[PDB]
Amino acid sequence: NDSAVLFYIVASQKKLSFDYTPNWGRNSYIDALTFPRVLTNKPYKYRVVKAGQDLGVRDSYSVQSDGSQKVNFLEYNAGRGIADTQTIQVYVVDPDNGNQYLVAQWK
Amino acid sequence: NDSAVLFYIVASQKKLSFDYTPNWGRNSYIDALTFPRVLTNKPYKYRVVKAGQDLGVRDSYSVQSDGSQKVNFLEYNAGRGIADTQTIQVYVVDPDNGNQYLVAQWK
Amino acid sequence: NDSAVLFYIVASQKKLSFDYTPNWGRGSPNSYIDALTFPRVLTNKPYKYRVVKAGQDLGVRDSYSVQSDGSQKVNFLEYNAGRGIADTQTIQVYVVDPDNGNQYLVAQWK
Amino acid sequence: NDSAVLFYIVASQKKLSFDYTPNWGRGSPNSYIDALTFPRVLTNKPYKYRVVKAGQDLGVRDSYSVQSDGSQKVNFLEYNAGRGIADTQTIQVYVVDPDNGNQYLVAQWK
Repeated sequence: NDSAVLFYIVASQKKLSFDYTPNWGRNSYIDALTFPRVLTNKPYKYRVVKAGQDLGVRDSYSVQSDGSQKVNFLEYNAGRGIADTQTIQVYVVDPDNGNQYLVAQWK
Repeated sequence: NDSAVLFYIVASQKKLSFDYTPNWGRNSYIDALTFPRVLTNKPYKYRVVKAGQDLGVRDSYSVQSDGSQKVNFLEYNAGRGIADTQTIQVYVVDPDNGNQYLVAQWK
Repeated sequence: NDSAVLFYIVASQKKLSFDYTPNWGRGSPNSYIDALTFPRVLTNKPYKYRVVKAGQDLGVRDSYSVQSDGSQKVNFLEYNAGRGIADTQTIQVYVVDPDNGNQYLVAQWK
Repeated sequence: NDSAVLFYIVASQKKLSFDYTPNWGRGSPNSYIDALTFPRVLTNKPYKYRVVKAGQDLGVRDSYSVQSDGSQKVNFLEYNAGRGIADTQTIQVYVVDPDNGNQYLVAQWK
C-alpha cells in the first residue's frame, strides 16, 4: 500500500502536475525522447544507458513553455542514434547529490 | 533531500495531476472546504478535526468533472458551521487500511 | 520497486533499528486480547496509539513509556473500559504522529 | 514532516536494522583513503556500489560479500587502479539498485 508515500508528496507539494509518458522519436533508430510535463523544482540533468552501457550525463535542454522537455540521444551516443534492437534507459539526475532515478525504458 | 521520494511517485504513476490548495467557504463560520483537483485512485473518505476535537469520518461527496471535491463540515459538526476562532484539520482516509494523512489546516 | 524510498530513509537516518512484529497479549479468560507489545519501536517522536475494535474507534491515548530493551506495550484495557477485546473481533492498532496527527496502521488481529 | 514515509517502511518491513555510518579506511601513506566500511547494510537485494572521485566516475563494481556481523566494505583500490584516493579529493559512494539501476548517495568525504 503506497498511499502514505503518495500523500507525503501531496502534503509537501500541495499542487503538482507531471507527465513522463515518453514520446520516443524514430528509421530503425531512436533519435530522442520527449516528456510532456517534467518536474521543475531543480535543474535536473539526464543519464542515458544503452543496452547496459552507460553513456554518462549531459546538460539538459531547456524546459519548453508547455512544460515539455526533450532528451536527445545524439549528444549521448556520439552523434549516432540508437538501434531499437537495444534497450534504452533514461535516468533523472539530482543535481544536488547526484542520485539517479529511472524514468523511462525502451523494450 | 526529498527527491528520491518524489521520483518514486513519478516512477509508479508516470502521469499525475493534483491540486489540494484549499478553497475555504465562509459569516464568521467556515462551512466547507474545496479541493480543485483530488487524487482518484481510491475512494478516499475524509476526517475533520475541530480545534483538537475529532469529528470522525463521513462518506465523501462525488468527485466533480473538473476534478474538484468538496468537504462539507456541516455533515461533521452536527449541522453547525465551525467558527474561524478554531483550528480545523482535514485528513484523507485510506479506505483500505484506515490510515489518515493531513491535507489541510486552518490557522 | 520501492528501494528509492528505502534509501531515502537510510540517507536521512544513517542508523535505524526497529521491530514492530506484534506480540499479542492474552488476558483472562484466554479468549481476550488485553495488550499488544512491539519489541523495538521508533523513538524519534513521542508517538501515540489508536485502537479500533471491530470497526469501533476506541480513540487515542498517550503511549506507555518505552522500556529499556526498546520495547513498548499498548494496553487495550486503557482503551476498552478495563475489559480486554474478544479475540473474534478484528483489532487495529495505529501509530499517531504527535506533530500533524497522521495515523499509520502497524498491527492487525484477524 | 516525513513520518509518513518512515512508517511506510515500518509497515512494509515490520523488522529492519541498518547502520551506514561511514568508517573511512586509510592506506599507506595515511593521506590515502583506500576503503569505506558500513557496520550494517541492507541485504534484501545484492546491492552494488559506485565511487565518484573528485567529480570523476570510477564506475560500478560488484559489492564484496556481506560479513557475518552484517557489515560490508567498499574497496576503493578496485575502483582506482590499485591506488587509494588522496584525502583532499571529495569521494562519493552511491548504492546501486540491481533491478532498475537507480543510485542513491550513502557516503561522502569532504
